[PDB]
Order: sequence, then structure tokens, then C-alpha cells
Amino acid sequence: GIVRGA
Amino acid sequence: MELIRIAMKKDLENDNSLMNKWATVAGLKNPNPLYDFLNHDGKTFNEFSSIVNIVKSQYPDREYELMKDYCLNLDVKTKAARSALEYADANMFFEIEDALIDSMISCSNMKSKEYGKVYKIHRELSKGEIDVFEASANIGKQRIKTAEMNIFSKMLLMYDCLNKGNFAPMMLLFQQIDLSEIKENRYLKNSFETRINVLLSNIYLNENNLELCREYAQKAISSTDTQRFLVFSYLTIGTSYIFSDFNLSKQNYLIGLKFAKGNPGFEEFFKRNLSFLNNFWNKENEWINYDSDAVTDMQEVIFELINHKELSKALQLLNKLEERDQNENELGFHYYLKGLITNEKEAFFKSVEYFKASQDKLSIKMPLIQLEKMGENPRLLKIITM
Repeated sequence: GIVRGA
Repeated sequence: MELIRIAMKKDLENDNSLMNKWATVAGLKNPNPLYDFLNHDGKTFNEFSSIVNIVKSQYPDREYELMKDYCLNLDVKTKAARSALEYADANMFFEIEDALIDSMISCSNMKSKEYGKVYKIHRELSKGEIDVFEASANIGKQRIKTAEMNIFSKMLLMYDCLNKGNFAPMMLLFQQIDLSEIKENRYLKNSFETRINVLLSNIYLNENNLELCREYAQKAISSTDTQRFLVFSYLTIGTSYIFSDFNLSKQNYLIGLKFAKGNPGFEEFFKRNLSFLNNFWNKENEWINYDSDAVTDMQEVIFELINHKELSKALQLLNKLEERDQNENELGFHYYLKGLITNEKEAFFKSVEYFKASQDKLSIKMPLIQLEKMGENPRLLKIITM
């Protein structure tokens, strides 16, 4: 998977 | 008596020119509130950016120790403490944040009680101590009165959407936020403006609006010097290039990685996406975490095995993962990999359904390309991405 974060 | 006061008193007797230098760095009109801050305990600047900008430029390497000491000594009933809570949350300084929350929940100022309660909800949500449904319930139970906490309650849920791979609610939540409604606290408005920007950047990244995505990430990078915002900004820019341009993608991930030095949590995000990038482009991969039990990490080991044409070893490792709880977005990749291994159209359709469910307009390209290779209508596949 791709990981994301803000 | 607070470490920073002692540090500044010490540096001031050695160098008289520091008053004017600190006055301009703190955005002050004249050196007076500085004198007050150094002498009368309890004095706090009108704007919290005053203390952060002094700390950042004068004691670059002692920020955490100095800031932790400042914050634990603050009167919880004041605008300063409310700003410190935002500062601590924005940087992910969880020890500072949890102790401010504890003392803000108990106190007798209504505004500080509200900030305490909402940030606790955000913290309990990031830690899995509650889920979205209790979060929403608790937010309403609070009957929020400030514009800020109203806004922060929207962002709170957006962060959860983001790590649960459920991207549909987020543009909807974004649209409910209006920053010009926050009036008293200038610092909090700035911090939020920056939080929104990376949030917005993610929203566009998932909507496959790649130019706007980089616009907002860069906007954040330009105006901040807080490590957390740098990290996620670069993370995002790099993901925006994962499918278009290998070198641009690698370079942003490496820039971000340098900004993450000595914070293992932030480093992990980059290692993961560098893993994916190199697997996807079929380059040699120094980034794979071979002994993590995390679903995203096992997926990388499988994707590598697929590139080394070890289809039998890959299939066994993939069956082991069907056992495990995954979100909709993770199932997206799962079924994509099942497809590359098995060459079944079925696996790819599932992959498209999951990326649709989670509304990841970015990753959907992969199984779509694969379906086009196996003879499915190309016009119809174009309409699916519209």
C-alpha cells in the first residue's frame, strides 16, 4: 500500500 | 524561573544587542513586553508566535526541552495555554499535549475546558481508544461554542478518514470549514491554515488533481518551519509523482526523509512509500521492512517477490494476509496483487470496486491498466476514471 498523512 | 527565561537572561548579560534582535523576531513593536516577560512571572505575550520564534532562532537545538518546560508552567486558563496545546498537537509532542489536556479538562475557564475536551477526542481517536462513531457522539455531546473548536472538530474526523483509507467524506468535511471566522487567536489561525493546506493537498491527491495537490503542499512548505508539516508535505508531493515520474518522486521522498531525521514514526512513512515506488518501477529496493507484521509492509515483500518472478512464494504469503483485517484501500492493493499473481480478471474487478469504495482516484489506475491489457473495453475503463 501507499501510506498517507496530514 | 522557567528555563527559557533563565536562558535568555544568561545570553542577555553577555550581549546587549539581543533585545532589538528578539523584538523584531517576535513581531513586537518595541522591546517592552520582552522586559516584562523576563522579569514578572506570569507575563505572556499577546501572540504565542513570539515565544516560538525566539526559541526557534535562538535555541534551535533546545526547542523541545525549553518548550516542554514553558508549557508545563503556563496558567491553563489563558490564551497562551490554549495556543500551547495547538503547538504541541501540531508538532506531535504527545507528552506536552497530554499533560495540558489533563489540566485543561479540570479547570474553570469555559474556553480552555472546550479546547481540552476536543483535543482529547482527537487523541483518543488517533490511538484507537474510540472510533468515529463515539467521536461524533462526543463532539455533539460537547455543544461546542467557539469557531476554532468547531473547525478543529471537522479536521479531527478528516485525519481519521485519512488513516482509515476512507477518502469520500473528506472534501465534504473540508467545505464546512471557514478560517476567517476564527477571530481572537492569530497563532491558532496560522497553524490551522497550515493544517488545512496539507489536508487539502491530500484531498486533491486522492481526487487525482495532481497539480493542485502540489500547489497546496508547496504552499505549506514555504510558510512553515515546523517539522511535522514539512514531513507530510514532502510525503504528499512524492506520492503525487508515484505514477508519472520516478526521479521527482524519489527526490521529494528523500528531501522529506532528511527532515524526518531522528523521529522513527515520520521516517517510517517515507520508507514505506520508497518501498512502493521502487517495487512499482521495478528498480532495486533498499527500503523493504521484512519483519513488520503490518499489512502495508507484508504487501511490499509480496510486490518485490512478484518482480523476482517468484509467483509460488508470493501466493502463499498473500493467502496469509486474507486472514487479516485491512481497510478498503488496503484491500484495493491486496486484490491488485492477487491479480498480478493469478492473472484472473476477477481479482482486478475487486481491486477496482475497493478503490471506488474508498474513492482513491489515484491508485485506481493500476488495476484499470491491467484490465485494459486483458481485453476489457477501453472506452468503458476511461468512463470509470471520469
